[PDB]
Amino acid sequence: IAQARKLVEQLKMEANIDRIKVSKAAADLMAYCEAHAKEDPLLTPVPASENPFR
Amino acid sequence: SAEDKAAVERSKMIDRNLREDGEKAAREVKLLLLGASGKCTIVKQMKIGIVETHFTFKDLHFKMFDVTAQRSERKKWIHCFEGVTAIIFCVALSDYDLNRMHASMKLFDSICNNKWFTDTSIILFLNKKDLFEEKIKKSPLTICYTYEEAAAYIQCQFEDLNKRKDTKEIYTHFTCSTDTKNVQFVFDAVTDVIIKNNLKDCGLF
Amino acid sequence: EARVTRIFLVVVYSIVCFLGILGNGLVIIIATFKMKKTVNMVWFLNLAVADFLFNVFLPIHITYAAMDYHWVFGTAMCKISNFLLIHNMFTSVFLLTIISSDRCISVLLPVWSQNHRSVRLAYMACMVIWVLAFFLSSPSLVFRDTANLHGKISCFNNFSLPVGYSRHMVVTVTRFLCGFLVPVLIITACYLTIVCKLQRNRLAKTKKPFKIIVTIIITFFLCWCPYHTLNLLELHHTAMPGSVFSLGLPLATALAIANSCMNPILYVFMGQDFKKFKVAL
Amino acid sequence: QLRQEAEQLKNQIRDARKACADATLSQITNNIDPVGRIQMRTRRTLRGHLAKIYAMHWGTDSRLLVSASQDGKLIIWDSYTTNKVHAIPLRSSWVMTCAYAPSGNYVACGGLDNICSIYNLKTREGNVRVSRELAGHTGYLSCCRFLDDNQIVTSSGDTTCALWDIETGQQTTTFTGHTGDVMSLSLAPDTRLFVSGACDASAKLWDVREGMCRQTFTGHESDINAICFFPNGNAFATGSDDATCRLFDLRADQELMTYSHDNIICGITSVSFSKSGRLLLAGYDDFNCNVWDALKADRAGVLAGHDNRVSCLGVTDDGMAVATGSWDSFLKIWN
Amino acid sequence: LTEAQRRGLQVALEEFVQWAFQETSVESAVPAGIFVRLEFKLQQTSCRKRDWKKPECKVGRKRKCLACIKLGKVLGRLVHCQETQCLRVQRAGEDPHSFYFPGQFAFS
Repeated sequence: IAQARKLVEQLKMEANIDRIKVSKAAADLMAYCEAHAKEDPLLTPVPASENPFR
Repeated sequence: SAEDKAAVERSKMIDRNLREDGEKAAREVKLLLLGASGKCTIVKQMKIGIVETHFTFKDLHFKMFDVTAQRSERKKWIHCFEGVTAIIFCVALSDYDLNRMHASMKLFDSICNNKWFTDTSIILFLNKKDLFEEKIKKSPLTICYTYEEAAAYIQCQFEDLNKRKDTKEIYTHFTCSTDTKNVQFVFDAVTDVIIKNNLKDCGLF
Repeated sequence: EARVTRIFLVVVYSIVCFLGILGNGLVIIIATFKMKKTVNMVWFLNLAVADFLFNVFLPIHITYAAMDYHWVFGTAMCKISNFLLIHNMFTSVFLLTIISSDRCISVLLPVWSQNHRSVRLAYMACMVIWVLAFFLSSPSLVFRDTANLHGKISCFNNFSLPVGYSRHMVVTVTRFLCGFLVPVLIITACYLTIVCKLQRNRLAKTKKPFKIIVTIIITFFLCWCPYHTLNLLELHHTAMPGSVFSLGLPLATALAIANSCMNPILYVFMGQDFKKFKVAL
Repeated sequence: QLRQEAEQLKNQIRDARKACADATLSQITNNIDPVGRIQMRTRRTLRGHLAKIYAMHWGTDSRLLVSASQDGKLIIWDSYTTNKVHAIPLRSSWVMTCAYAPSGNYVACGGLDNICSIYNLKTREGNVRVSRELAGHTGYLSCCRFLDDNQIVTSSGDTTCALWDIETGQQTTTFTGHTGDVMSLSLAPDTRLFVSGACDASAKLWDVREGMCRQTFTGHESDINAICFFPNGNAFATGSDDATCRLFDLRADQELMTYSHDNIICGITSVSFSKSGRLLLAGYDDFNCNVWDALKADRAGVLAGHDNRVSCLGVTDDGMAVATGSWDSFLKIWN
Repeated sequence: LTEAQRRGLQVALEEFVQWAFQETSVESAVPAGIFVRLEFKLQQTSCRKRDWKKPECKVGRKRKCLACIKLGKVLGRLVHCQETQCLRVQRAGEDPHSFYFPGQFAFS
């Protein structure tokens, strides 16, 4: 019964997490991607002059 | 080209060492021990994580990998044993009166039908023959499902679980008290497997 | 008609020539890059490169034959081209023999083959094979002299119009022996031993190795018997008539050069590497 | 009693999660510019392994990388010039994980021997020597990641994650909340939190210092194989054997978007993110890997250069290139 | 010999000027019954090609022509009045097997 009590306590502890709406998190990831979009060689191609793999 | 000369030379010597190590490793024959009897005390009692055992018979260096200590899911680490030359599966004839025999049959069927062992040979060891010799005299084989007929019937049922009869061959042996017959059987099986691999490499078939 | 046989035969000369050239190029390309490194890799690579050199030096003789045997390319060009052709063909024969012997040892002696097979040994065997072929092909570069004979200059073997001589008996005989007799005997013995081992304990299920062995032996004999026996028969050329030496000898050349193109079909293209390559394509 | 209360609390959690959702990532990112076709070529290949490659890890300087193979080799390559910087033999050839220290002074390995081996690279004599051996896990170590020169985090097949002090060699913290074999590990950029997915189709987030789980996600219907934190650190992507990969948010505590296609039936072995996280790299079992648009669930591209299944892949810290290893004994660098 | 060459010369003399020639004397002779390689000088006569049918005609060109003659063929017929043009046929031999150099019909 110890395992069941521990699982119940863990689930009760996890039930008390203050969450936020999906829209705000989506906006945060969108803003991060937009901000760091210009520093992604995979997304934006890099000229071969500065490319270490040439 | 002042600092790259030393870096390139290091790569060449490391590559040479890698080639030597690969050539040395390709000279070894590998066996994977399985069972439900899992420890395979019959083959681990010779005079010589997972357990690695080395032994030389007739100028052949056999490596044996025993995986009893791996009690987790089998499907998440069995794919690491693609390159094993053969699989030694141990099953006890004396466990028929203990479900245990059914578990052994299920394990053998799961191992033999695995996609990773399509062309991997399996050597089946029917251990504890001596105890089963008189254990049958007190309890019949009907509970699980002369010693000769019962042993042959168990062996043929174990061989029936195979589905890829054309891509692999199963070797069935009755474990004896002496250790001079199991070594010979294993050597013959691995010699046959080596012949198969050499013929496949040569491209004849 | 001017020459029906020559016109009919130069076509197949050219056809087998570029067929073998393309096959050797393909097998070299696949073996060098997209295949692992083993003893069989060394054997196949060296055989392929030898056959490729043979088939790239073949067109010179093909064009020489295409112009009614008129060696107009030079006065000493056949002193090297024929030597290189002989070296390549004898190297191919020696590697076929050593491949058959290696297969026989690997089948009959699994433990020894597992314990005593390394790339260094294969490289040493290849090097000594090339060295042995060089010594036997050395007389070729010293025994080509061009004669006119009222126009249509052609180069022959014997001498110019107590050294630098062979009596036509210590050269023709030895290339016959070491080029046909020992190789076919070794190959036949090895393959018959392999077949007996396979059939003794029913090792094989499909009849692929039997067909491969029988076709290898048949093609080797058919390709290397007529040319060698005609070269040996050249000693008593004053007794036999000139019709055979004028007709069968080009046919013997065609049969001999067919083997250099048929070897990749029988040896490498039946392996798993070619199956993987064709699956990827 | 206890079971009924647990079921009621789980139902309440599910209801709260459903009520907290007001929209989905698909509609919010409907008006964004599509990525298009991300076509990468193999700018560099490394061929020094004679067995299957099971693990790889990019260096902090994005110039040296490490690879683990079943032949018993841990090879450190110079990515720029294909130079083999180092080769470490392993006591056990069965290795399925490897880690590279952020300082670059140490390397890690582990496998079926349920022992984590830490080797010192920057030695006075220049020869790599074993610096630490950790043996406290019942099952095989599936993944290991470095935090610093002193602490490491490992996960094993006995449903247990551990935090090891390399100087002492003992288990400072233990996590035993998973009911299945943990298969992947990934740490937050600040090395304070880490998510781990197990074979019971659940991914749990753990605190390095506190030592207890806070959030658990059971979106997948199959055993999780790969996990990777988002570059932001408030989200992570999990790839499993159900031919689909999902993205979860710590703050949202639930699903955001899933990436799957009809033609994909094989499982997923490795998952990684780029610098901005706009596109995701997913290695599959169908002999090639895919690049997905993380914000639109669209296949941006396909990289197909491996003769066998892709086992591991990693993106450099500066995002200059990606490295993919496979069972065909070759590792390729795509850019 | 000379009779055969002269007989063959007259036949080819009708083709080769609207007039013909007739044999007057012999300058050179000779080598076997298959090829003679004879040469002689000719001169314009009174009778022409139409009258060349009968030798009995009324019979100043210093030609001194050379015309190799083959019997048995028509392979060799010198026309200039270079020497190399006859060496290709000035053999009178047999099957080329007689002039055999070991190695022509081979790559060895």
